[PDB]
Amino acid sequence: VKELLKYSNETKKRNFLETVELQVGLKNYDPQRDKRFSGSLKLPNCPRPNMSICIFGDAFDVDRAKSCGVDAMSVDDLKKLNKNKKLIKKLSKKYNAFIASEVLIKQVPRLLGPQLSKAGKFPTPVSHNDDLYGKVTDVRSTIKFQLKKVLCLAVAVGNVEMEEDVLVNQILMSVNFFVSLLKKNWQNVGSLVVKSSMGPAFRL
Amino acid sequence: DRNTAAETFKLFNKYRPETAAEKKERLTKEAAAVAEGKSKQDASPKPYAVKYGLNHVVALIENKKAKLVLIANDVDPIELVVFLPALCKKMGVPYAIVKGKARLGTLVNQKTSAVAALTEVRAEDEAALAKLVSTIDANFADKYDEVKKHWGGGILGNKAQAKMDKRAKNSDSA
Amino acid sequence: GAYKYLEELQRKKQSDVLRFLQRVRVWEYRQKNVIHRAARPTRPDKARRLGYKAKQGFVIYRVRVRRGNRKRPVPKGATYGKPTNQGVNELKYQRSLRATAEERVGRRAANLRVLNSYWVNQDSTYKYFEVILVDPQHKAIRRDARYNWICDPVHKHREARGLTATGKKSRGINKGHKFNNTKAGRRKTWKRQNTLSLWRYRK
RNA sequence: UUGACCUCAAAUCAGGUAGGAGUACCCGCUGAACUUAAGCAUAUCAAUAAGCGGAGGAAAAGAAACCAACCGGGAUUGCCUUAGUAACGGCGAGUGAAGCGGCAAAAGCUCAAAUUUGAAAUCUGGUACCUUCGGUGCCCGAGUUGUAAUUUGGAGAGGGCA
RNA sequence: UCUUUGUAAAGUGCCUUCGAAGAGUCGAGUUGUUUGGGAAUGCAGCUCUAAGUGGGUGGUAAAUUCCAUCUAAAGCUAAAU
RNA sequence: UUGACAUUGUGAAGAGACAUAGAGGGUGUAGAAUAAGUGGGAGCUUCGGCGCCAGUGAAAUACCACUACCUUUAUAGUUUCUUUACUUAUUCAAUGAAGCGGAGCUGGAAUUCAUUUUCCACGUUCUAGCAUUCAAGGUCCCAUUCGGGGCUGAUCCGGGUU
Repeated sequence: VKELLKYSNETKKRNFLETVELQVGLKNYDPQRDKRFSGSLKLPNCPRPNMSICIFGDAFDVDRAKSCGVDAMSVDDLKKLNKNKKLIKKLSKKYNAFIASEVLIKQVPRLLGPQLSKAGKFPTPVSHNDDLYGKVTDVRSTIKFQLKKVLCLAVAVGNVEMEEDVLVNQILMSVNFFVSLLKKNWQNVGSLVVKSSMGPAFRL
Repeated sequence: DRNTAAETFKLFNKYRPETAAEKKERLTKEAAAVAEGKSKQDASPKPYAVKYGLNHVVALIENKKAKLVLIANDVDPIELVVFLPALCKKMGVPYAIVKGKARLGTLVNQKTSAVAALTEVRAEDEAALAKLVSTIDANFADKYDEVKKHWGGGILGNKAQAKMDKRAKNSDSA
Repeated sequence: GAYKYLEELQRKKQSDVLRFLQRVRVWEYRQKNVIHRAARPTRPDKARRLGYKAKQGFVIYRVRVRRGNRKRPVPKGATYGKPTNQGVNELKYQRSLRATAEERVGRRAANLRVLNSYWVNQDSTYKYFEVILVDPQHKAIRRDARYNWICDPVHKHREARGLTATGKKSRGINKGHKFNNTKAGRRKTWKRQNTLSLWRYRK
């Protein structure tokens, strides 16, 4: 049971001495392959926010560069091109659309590396900018499968009480388990080494 | 050892089961009592004999009611008795491995007995019972994991042992 | 009781305790005679559930049978016939070795009657059994109606005619569609269907 | 040094008991070949004859680790039938069952595995007596490495109530 | 017809705790044999060796998922023949 | 005749990897800087110091961790190869299972580098005689009868016949 240990709860709140927003990280454990189409390639909505700071480089076009002046972080265009290829790195993740698919071949050498752009896996080029902005400023998780076997993500914050963080670790267990390929083994919940950023590790 | 077995067999000389003549005596007494006072086996006193019999003693250990259990160091169908140290360790009952099942027979008036068990005791020797429990748990129950991990056997005959001693003395040292 | 515990010990036969005991006992029996008296069972859990009551008349014998294939006689392999029936080495003898053990102790102690038998041991060269013979003329067996059925003289030599637990096996007797060579014995159901049954008024 | 226990023994020890004959049927093992295939090697004769072991007035089987697939049936044996079918087979020669349906007969159960533990209560033998195919008493022995009562898969055990 | 053997035994309603049930066996590989039994009907040798809402069987092998019916590895029993 | 499995176990070498953590190792550009990769992340420690930021590259760190990558096994076993060292299995052989193993004693080779560090012997050779009475002697007893007992003569220890 996840109730005797902390795993999202009140029990690990004074173990870390930093009084800053320190977030919890859950690792799923199951042997997989080395190929790239296997694994759980999906990033759902995280219901309670991760409480992270992120600014969006919305390089939009005619029909979509108007809904950024109400509920967004930064308002950009496609004309500002000589900045995001050479020098500036003041961003966490961007957000684009399908209307401009010819500007994507330009911002490859600087933003594809540290996860500031999109290749094929995360829902970054989503067209709707009037409803999906109540889901990305409330920072989601990050489901990204690595080479052999580790799955490092982020659920919530340790200083947040166990009332908001009670259906967040449970909805996240139902994403890396059911949409997964039939290339995984038995007991997809075998080991869950869960440590936030500073304290000890609490496992199931 | 000889001393703890001496104290244990003093305590069991105090506690022997009823023989045939004593049974005939209590049969005459309760035959008078039921015919006259109509006491339903209650004019007789409550017994305090040793418990014995292997299914008897194993069932008493399973039901957590045995105070002390003596175990023999014997019969070659040892499948009878190798699970008694593990039962007595699992169920916390102290257990001692007394030498020879024949002394167990003489304290119970049989030829052999192969087990012995106290569940009751009169109030005379509670302290002696606790002292024997302490001594036996110093000898057996606390030392269970140590003897559990070690392999006995491998002792050679003295001729080949002396030959090995000469060879290991003259091939390694001078 | 404790026969559940002996039962579960006797099931695990290749752990270090039972292979030690099996090696001591295999030496212990390989230095005694071929058929010799066992004063007490070595498997009271198995002996008691076959019908052992430890009282007077029940005797336990212990018996070494040789272990392998029945090499056919008719000497030097010349079998004098069709080359179908020409095997000598690979013929494999419809009776069990458990039946030869019971039958040999029934030929030795012939005043007694055999109840069952059980395995105790096997090495490469031999199988070792204990046989649980009953003495029928002993007055403890003749009374107490659970055990007087061995007194009835239709049970002379249960071990020879195939009547024990293993004789009723080696004869192929059960119920079932799989047992149609023999369900009621083989030869009766042979002769019952190679009979050309006729009647008075020919149908 | 005395006294037990286990194990193995020795007696023209006390008392028992098996061997053999017959073998028509019955239970097992073992086990051919002539013969048929128009030759003959698998096959068939045949899971037979000869040999062997063991019983009884019957033996064996027998209360389902069964048949079924239905609306389910219900120990075993035997007869009428299924059936000269399904299947096997140099798919040649030949070999060859079962379930249901009808009938005769119909009969059911017993042990191991639960400490009786306010009580081995059980049993063989020897003795003395008798209403002496046995009963009672007493006495050594077997026996708790377990003898009796209680229950056996269909039920049943332990408490509680009327 | 002489004992009345017995404050003994048996039987059934309701609730609860329970509910033990047979391993060199079951089974499988291969070989010999037999069968009508055909990727194997049964027995037997040897090699491996179990399980507990388990195990057998449901006659074309195997994997996966249900269903059905049964309880083995211990023993007694007249009549129909 | 050969190979595989069983009877058939146990010690001593050599490679594959796990229970169990740790020191450390792992240098193509750029970037305070050897970032095998990832996650959290703007701050922690009394302070210092680093870190956010800046800049860089495919990868941004202070701080806590997971997978991994090359050694180190210190603790306990599993494997095929080495044949070595085993007695208890197994196999042979002999004797009316007679002296086996270890130790000591006297001599003596032996040289002492402190005192013996070692090793051998430890009742018979001119002769076709003889060898037996629990053994004479020495020593302790009995209650002195005629006799008998005990130790030694013939070293102890272990019960594995060799």
